[PDB]
Parts: sequence; structure tokens; C-alpha cells
Amino acid sequence: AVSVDCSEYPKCACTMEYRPLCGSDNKTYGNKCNFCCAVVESNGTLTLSHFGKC
Repeated sequence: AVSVDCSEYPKCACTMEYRPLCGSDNKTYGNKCNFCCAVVESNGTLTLSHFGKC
């Protein structure tokens, strides 16, 4: 649905912008900072699904 550019953007210490995204990981996300962080540990096998509680 949307393309994100995080060429090496591991940041699992964000805590401010609240945004419940439906990530392809089968769950919601706390923000795009947690989306690019889970992707750094997913090996690029994680994505988005539809902004909003899955």
C-alpha cells in the first residue's frame, strides 16, 4: 500500500508519535519507528498492512 525508505534505520527507542499501524507482522505498530526497527530484526521480511488496528 505504501513504500517506506529505512536503509539501515534501526531505532527501537522511539516513544512519542503514537500510530497504530496494521503491520504485515500480524499486529499493530506503535509508529513508523517501530516499523523500521522490527524490519531490521525481521531481515526485511516484515511490512505494513493498513494504518489502523488490524
